Formats: sequence, C-alpha cells, structure tokens
Amino acid sequence: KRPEGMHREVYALLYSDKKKVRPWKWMPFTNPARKDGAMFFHWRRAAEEGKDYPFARFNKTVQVPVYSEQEYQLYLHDDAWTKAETDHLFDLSRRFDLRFVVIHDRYDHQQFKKRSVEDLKERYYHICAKLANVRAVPGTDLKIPVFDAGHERRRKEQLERLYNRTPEQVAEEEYLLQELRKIEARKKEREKRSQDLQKLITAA
Amino acid sequence: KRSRKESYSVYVYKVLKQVHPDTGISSKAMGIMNSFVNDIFERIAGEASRLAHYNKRSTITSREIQTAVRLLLPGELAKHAVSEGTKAVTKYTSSK
Amino acid sequence: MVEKKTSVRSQDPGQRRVLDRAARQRRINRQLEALENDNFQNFQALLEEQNLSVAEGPNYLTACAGPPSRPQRPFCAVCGFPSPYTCVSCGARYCTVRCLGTHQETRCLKWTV
Amino acid sequence: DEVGALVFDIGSYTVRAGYAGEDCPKVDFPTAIGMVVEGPTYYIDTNALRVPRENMEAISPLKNGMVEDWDSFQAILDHTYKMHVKSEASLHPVLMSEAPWNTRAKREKLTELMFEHYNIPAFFLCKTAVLTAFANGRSTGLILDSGATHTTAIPVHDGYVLQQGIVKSPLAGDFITMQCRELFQEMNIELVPPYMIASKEAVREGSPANWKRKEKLPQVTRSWHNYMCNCVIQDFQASVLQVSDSTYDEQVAAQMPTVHYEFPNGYNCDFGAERLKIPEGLFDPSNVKGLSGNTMLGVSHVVTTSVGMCDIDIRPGLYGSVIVAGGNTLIQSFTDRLNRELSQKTPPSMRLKLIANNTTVERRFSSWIGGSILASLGTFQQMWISKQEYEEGGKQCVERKCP
Amino acid sequence: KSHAEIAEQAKHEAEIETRIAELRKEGFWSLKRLPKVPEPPRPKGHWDYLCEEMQWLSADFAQERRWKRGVARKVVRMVIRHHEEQRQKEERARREEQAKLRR
Amino acid sequence: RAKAKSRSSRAGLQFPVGRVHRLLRKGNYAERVGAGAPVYLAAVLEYLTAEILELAGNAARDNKKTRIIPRHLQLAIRNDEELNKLLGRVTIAQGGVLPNIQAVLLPK
Ligand SMILES: Nc1ncnc2c1ncn2[C@@H]1O[C@H](COP(=O)(O)OP(=O)(O)OP(=O)(O)O)[C@@H](O)[C@H]1O
Repeated sequence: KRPEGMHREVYALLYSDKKKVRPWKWMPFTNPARKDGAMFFHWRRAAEEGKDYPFARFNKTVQVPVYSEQEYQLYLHDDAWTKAETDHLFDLSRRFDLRFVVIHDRYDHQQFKKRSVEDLKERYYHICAKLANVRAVPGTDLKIPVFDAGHERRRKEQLERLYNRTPEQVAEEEYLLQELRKIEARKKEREKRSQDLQKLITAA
Repeated sequence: KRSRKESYSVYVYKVLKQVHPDTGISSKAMGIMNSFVNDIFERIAGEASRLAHYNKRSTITSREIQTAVRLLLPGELAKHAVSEGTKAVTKYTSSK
Repeated sequence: MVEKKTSVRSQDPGQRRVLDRAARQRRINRQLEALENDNFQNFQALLEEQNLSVAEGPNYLTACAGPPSRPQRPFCAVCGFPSPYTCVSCGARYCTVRCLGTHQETRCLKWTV
Repeated sequence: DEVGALVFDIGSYTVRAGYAGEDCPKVDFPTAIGMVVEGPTYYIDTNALRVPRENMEAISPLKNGMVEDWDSFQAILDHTYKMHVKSEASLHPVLMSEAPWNTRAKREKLTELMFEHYNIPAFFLCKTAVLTAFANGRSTGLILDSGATHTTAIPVHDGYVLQQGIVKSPLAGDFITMQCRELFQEMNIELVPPYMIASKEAVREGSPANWKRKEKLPQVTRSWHNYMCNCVIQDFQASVLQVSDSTYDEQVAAQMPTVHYEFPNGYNCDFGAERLKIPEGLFDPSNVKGLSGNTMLGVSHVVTTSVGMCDIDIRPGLYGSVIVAGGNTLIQSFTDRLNRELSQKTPPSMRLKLIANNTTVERRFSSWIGGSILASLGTFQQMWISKQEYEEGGKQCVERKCP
Repeated sequence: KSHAEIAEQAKHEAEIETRIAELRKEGFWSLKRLPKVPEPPRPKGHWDYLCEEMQWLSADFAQERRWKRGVARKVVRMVIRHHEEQRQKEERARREEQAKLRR
Repeated sequence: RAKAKSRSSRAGLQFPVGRVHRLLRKGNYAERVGAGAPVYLAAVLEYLTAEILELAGNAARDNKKTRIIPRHLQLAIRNDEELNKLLGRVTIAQGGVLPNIQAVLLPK
C-alpha cells in the first residue's frame, strides 16, 4: 500500500519517479569618549557587562589649529579683524566641524561686523595658513591653495543672476539657445559657403 | 508611451554574482543567458504540456514537470535538475 | 525564519568536476611563489637580469642544491601538525575530520582558477 | 544606544510625551490646559478639562511657541511625569523640543528648571525642525511646519538650523479658527459646544437645532467657553475644509461638491464654496476680508522666501528636500496645492521634491518622532547635557552644547 | 534659396543683436563652476557618522512601523477567518447531519 | 495585511517563479496550471543557467578575461559533454568554434 503520509506535491514528486542562562541586565556604562564621566544605562547581555562602549570610535574630532596668544599677536594679526573677532570664528569652526554654511548663520552680528561666507572662509584659511607657517620648516606643506575668495565671490554672484529669472532668461533664452546652433551654422553656412561657391563658379 | 520589454537579466546576475563573486558578464553574453533561459523554459513546459495531455489531463503539474525534466536533460543534467527542484518543492510547502 | 542560504546556493555540487594532477602542481607552484612573493598580499626586473645570468659556469642558476635525501614530511596546513591524511581531490594534507571539514569548506577546489 | 529616556514634544496646541524608540508617543494631550487659582489647580486629560466648572481660566502657558508661564509649564510637566509616564525623572534622560526662534534666556531657564526641579540625569534641548528632519530620514532639507499658532519655514542644512532662513507667518490653525468663527457668524450658525447638551432630536438640513440644555451648568468663564468652541471649530476644520487644488475660483468653487456637517446640538447643513474659500487665505492672504495687507506671506511664499534667504549653493538641497509638517497640512489638497504652487515658482535650475509623509502622527508629531529616533543612537549618547555639565558649567551649558 | 531670404536672415541678424544685448544684460549660462576649492574634507567626522547612522535607523523605523501595521491588519484578517470558521463549524455540523440522513 | 513574500523567495530561487508561472498561465501550454509547475521549471531553468555560467566563466578566466563574451559560451557548451548534447542544435551568436584540427591535416 502507498506509504505517503507527507505533502501531496512533494510525496508525488518523491515516489512517482523513484535553558538559556544568559541574563540580560539593566546596566550602568561609561562612554570612554566623554570627558565628563557621565554614567548612562544600557540593555546589555550578562556576558559583556563591563566592556567598553562600541560607539566611542565614532568620535573623530574634525581637526582645527589652535593658535596661541603670542603666535596670534605676531603673525595672525589683521587690521580688519580683532582677536575677539577671530577666536569666535574658530570656536564656531570647531562646534560646527569646520563647515561654513552653518558657521555663518550663527555669527555674532551684535558685537561683530557683518561678514559674508567668503570673507569668513578666507579669514579662517589665512589663519590656518599662518598657523602652519609658524611651523613651515617642519615640512608643513607650504603648498596650500587657500580658498579663493575673489573669483569665488564672483562665482557665487554670477549664479545669482541666473537663479532668479522669471521668464525670458529662463524662458526667452531658449531662443538665443537655439541661436547658438544657428549662429554656429548659418554664418559658415553663409560666408564660407559663399567663398566655396565663388571658387566653384571661378573654375566653372 | 514607454514600450518596456521584459528579460531575465536581473536574476542571471544574482545567480552569477553569487556563483562567481569576482566575475562580471557582458551585455551581449547576458542576451545569450536570457535566450538560454527562455529556450529551456519553452522545452520543459512543452514536454510537461504533452505529458499532461497524453494522460488526458487539462493541467500541467510539477509531477509532469519533473518527468519532463527527466525526459529533457541528459542523465546527470537531469539528476541535478530533478534533485534541485524536488528539494525546492519541500522547502516551499514547509512554509519557510 | 528561513534557513536563508538556499537563495545563494553557492556550491550545489551535483556537477563538481574535481581538479587534479597538473592542477595540483599549479596550486603547489602558486603557493610556493606566494611564499616567495612580496609585500603586496622589481620582480620582473629580477627575472630579466636573472635570465641575463643564464650559463653553465658557477653562477646563480647552477648554485641550487636540489632534492633532499631525507624524504618529505607530512604536515596539516590547517594547524601545521603532522598529518596522516591526504585530501583526495587536491592532494593537500590534514590530520583530523575537523581539519578536512575546514579544508573542504575554504581551500579545497575553491582557489584553483 | 537606546536607554530608558523620555521624549517630549511641546507643541502650541498639544504636547506629546513618550519613550525613546517608539513609533508613536505614549500620550498626547492639549497644551491649552485648564486652571483655577485655588496654589492653582490644573486639568489636562480632556476628561477633567471638558467639565463645566465653577471657575475657569484656560490659561495656555506658551506665547508664540515659547514658554512664558513657567508655573503652568511646570504643572504640565509634573502631571505628564506622574499621570502618563509614571516614572521618577531622576532615572530617565530627557529630550525636549523647542521652537527654532526660542531665546537663550528660555533655554537656560529650562535647563536649570529641569535639573533642579526634576533632578534628571541628563538633558537635550532640540529644535522642532531638526527633529522633524531626523524623523523624515534626512540631514538636509527645508522643514515647513504649519502649526496652530504660526506657519514657519526653517532650513536645516547638515543637521543645523539656518536662523537667517527662518520665515514665519500668522496664517495658521488659529487663523483658520478665526475664519471659521467669522463664517459661522455670517451663516448665522448656532454653534454650541458639546458640554451643554443633555439630549437632542434630529432636524432637517439648515433648520435650527432641537436640543435640551443641562440644568447643572455653572457660570463658566469666557476663556474656557472660547476654548471649547474652538475645539468644535477645529473638528469642523478636520471634517469640512479643503484647499482649492489651484487658485481659488468662485465659479469652480460653486461647481465643487458640498460636504454635509452637523454641530453638537444637532444643527446640520451642507457647506459649499465657503469651505474652500477659508483655506485659500493660507496660500494667498490678499483675498481675506478683515486681514488686508501685503506683508502677510502664504504657505508657498513662506517656503520660497525661506529658501531664497539662504546661499544659492544650498538652495538646490533645500528645494530637493522640502519636508512638510504641522496639523494644518492635513487639510485636503493642502500638499497638492503646495506642490503645484512651488512647482510654478521654484526656479527651473533646481529640482523640487516634497517628502511624502501623510499620516496624522507623521504630519503633526514629526518633532516627537524625531526625538524618538534621535534618542536611539550611540553617536547621540555622547551629545547629552549631563547633570555634571550643569553642576560644573551652570545654566549656560545649554548654549555651549547642542545648537 | 530666394533673395527674399535677405529678410529672414536679417531677422536672424536681429537674433544676434538680441543675443549680444542679453549677453550684456545677464548672460546665457553660469560659466566656470567651482574653479578653486582648496578646503580638504574631514577624515569622515562624528557628525557624518551621526547622519549615516540616522540614514539607516530612519529606514529601519519606517520598515518596522510598516511591518507592524501590516502584521496587525493580517492578525485582524486571520481572526476574522477564524471566526467565520467558528461559524463554518455550525455549517459543518449541519452538513454532517445531512450526511447522517444520507447514511 | 501580512508582509507579502514572493514565490522565488519562499522556495529559494533567483529566477522569477511569478513571471515563469505567469508565462504559463497565459501561455496555453496547458489548461489549469497547478502550484508546483512554475517552481520546478524556474528551478531547473536557473540551474542550467548556473551550470553553464560556471563553464563559461572558467573558460573566460582561461582567456585572462573578466567579462564573459559569447566565445566563453561556445567554448563552454562545446567543452562540456552534456551541455553540448542539450545545446547541440543551438548556435551561440559571436561565440566561434573550438580549434579541433584533424590529426591527418597536420605537419608530417
Ligand atoms: N485632521 C486635521 N485636519 C485639518 N486640520 C487639522 C487637523 N488636525 C489639526 N488641524 C489643525 O492643526 C492645528 C494644530 O496643528 P499641530 O497639532 O501640528 O500644531 P502644534 O504641534 O501645536 O504646533 P507648533 O509645534 O508649531 O507649536 C489645529 O489648530 C487645527 O487648525
């Protein structure tokens, strides 16, 4: 008699063609990446209670040079910037990881004169350059192409005219756009075609 | 207004990338890889079709599919194909 | 949930087609040169100036000792201990069932291309 | 990463509270809580708050999204701690939302109040825009929030708010509430809040209600009565209002379908074009009788102004990541109309994209959800203002730590 | 061609004029994009790790919410099926009685 | 409802069971397809695809090429004893042939 006893399809295919004792625990842990010794609490197994935190490696502080008072006074001095005016920039640099689209917005415009993004960037960069220059001799790569502010002030600007163009220059420009082809076709398809026809009729 | 045409390229690269992690496959070679799949699909389905019709049956089944794979693929080719499919049907009806 | 490897089904050895004889030699040779290889895990210049140095007189090429009188000893290659066994396919040696398992899973047939 | 910690989102209209890592807040309750100067006694759960009471204040502690009544704010947090969370504050770190325009004095006062009154182990004060960005899975984007009190566009770039890019407008849920008041008055509707009705009978469309008033009602004060009526009005806003898919057209709005509605006393009627005219004031305030003036910016214009005040280099990101929040954004066709007008007025040089969240919890409580996700990361467990930061640096630590 | 093309081409010459005018007015294109960017990027950075990890965890949160809503809905559907089976129970008893009549 | 699981996944295949069964449902290959036919057919289809992709890639490596060309297919399907049989009456475009030079046509 047919043994079967299993699933119909599988059966036909086969025959027709013959204690955990690992207690988790609510646990205190200190993050070695912190300097304040703050104790937090965590949901860890029993077998790892006491190991160091695995998220302290995700702490790569952005590097920013730290000029000293003497050093600043000698070389970083700038007639248009005061020390109170310059230390603030680097503090914002560090607290915002050396990003200058968010350093600007939080600039202290009450004690401080209004600066664009480009001037702040150039200022911090000349400061970094001269900080490394105090070293210089210790192979301090005096080849730094510090951010161009002039060309770049422009380059910011000559995007802005093209940013807010309600029609014409956004719309009507299509015309001139097509003209780029026409101006690049019909002139040579004109003066050159004429000269070729003059030679062709000269030989003719 | 699109005219999209289907092909097997997405699953022949899953299987190839898995059975040759470092080896790629050219577009022209994937065309052959697609035509091969469609050809064998046609062959096995046609033989299962005939199998069902010979026994006066209106339905092509996986049992007929296995017998068509026994008829189509040569000895080893068959054995491996039959084993692979047979084990894929018991991994599917066990609700995994 | 599922056994979660039938999707990749890497080896599926119904068509295994063992690698043998000269292929073993290739592997042996490869391993030798790898043990002779360098930092990356000029050699062409070395081979070139060595092929300039070919001659029958006493020189680099003719300074090779040769085969040893004391016969080759077996070692396991997974843990390096003396090995009573040989792998039937590739000929590499091992000393336990466990070691054969690891070898079959990582070094048998997989690095012969 | 995820520790027993409390997430608070204190909106102008409702407060949300819960634990880290939940999909939704543990509790949500009205911010405009009830009070009687008995010290004073407070009511927050809607069951005690909707009782017609021998005396009433309906105090509403926040002004323009910022704390002004610290006593009622403290009472709210006390009641939240021991009515819904029911846990000792000294055990759980606290992550709390704030308006992007909140002043430093408020931040410091909240810090010292949290550490002295609630003895908490750690603190983190974060702005609604950044929380909403985290909730929507982006580090950069324009956060538009159309809340009860004001509609605000706040650019977040690389996780930080751009103060120079903040744009705010009073066109908001309270303005819609005022418009509903005016429309009901012009329709001569007998708006009756739910607490007053003992029983009622059915009446025909447009006919006055047939109802009995409760006999035990005390002499309630004007503020609480206004609050209750405004609750009915905001239910009407959910029930009836709909933004015109395009610029309001009286002819089209006359062709649009009606929506039937009933007020608590039983008065019931169909609403037509008017239910589309009210929300139009959010998008073009020029045609808003009684609120004439070109200084007002509508939702779409709030957005475009906010992005336009930023650097042109980050405008592509902001327009490509418009994240829309706030309860008013739940109005039918609100997001479609916003997308249409922004597609018309965004410069062709840049992609426009609105993030596609639609659920009530999403649209409103994005800030709380942002707290929930943010409090659940290892990289965030080093950003806390600990009790030691406060004991050493004092109340000012919140200025030196997270923006 | 035709000598009449003098007019057409003259119109094209006017197109050049407007071109020139517009090029004096504002220009056709935002030429010379980012010629000079000396700022070196960070190694990877703490804030970027936070952004990356929240990129992952937001998708995880969305998947979990979607999954649990679907799970709840299919538990509702499964219990609906169980209840209508707890009425097919009565039907099965009635059908067994009819089978008893037939027996 | 429940998170939808596909049919290639439950079985554990790469080739589309949905698409395979689909060509079958509206392919008139039969009249009422069951619930195992597409699974078996796709499994074996993709098995042969793997079987060949193997030999093709191996010959490719023999040629010191990382991309399988149709040559890596002619050479393979003619190099394997049973693939050649299965694909005996099949020409592979741009594959070539194998350098089988008759012994009697050689230098003597
Ligand atoms: N379902 C709904 N449909 C339409 N509008 C609604 C709906 N629910 C609430 N609103 C409107 O949203 C307003 C409340 O919005 P919301 O709850 O987002 O504000 P909030 O969180 O207190 O704001 P903020 O954080 O800006 O202070 C209510 O006044 C009402 O006008």
